[PDB]
Amino acid sequence: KESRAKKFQRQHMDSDSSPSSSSTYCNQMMRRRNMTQGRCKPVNTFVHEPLLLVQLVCLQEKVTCKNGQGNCYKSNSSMHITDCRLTNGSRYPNCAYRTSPKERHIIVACEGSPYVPVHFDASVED
Repeated sequence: KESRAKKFQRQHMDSDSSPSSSSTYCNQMMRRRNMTQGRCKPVNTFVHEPLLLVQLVCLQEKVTCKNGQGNCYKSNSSMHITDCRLTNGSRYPNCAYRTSPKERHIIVACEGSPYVPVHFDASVED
């Protein structure tokens, strides 16, 4: 019953942080956003840009999704993001993550009315 739009916000939007590399940000955020409940989600990307800018990506360059579907969109601009990757030693319920801040274009799937992001598909260096 949680909307995909809301799920996408929960899993992928963190507008106001600027994590440091190999800091504790992913450990915190992966737990806070409920992605270590019952398992440690292996990899996840947070976007540090106003929700609006991510939402407007739905009107930008239309591209193919990783699954061949055609409702994917690539940001006109690079965006601050952070990649959270589970460490090798990690065993649920201890879920420890590497935090990797970077700047990349993002690609999202959009659906619905309003036409908004429902899936974070990829990021690319371009």
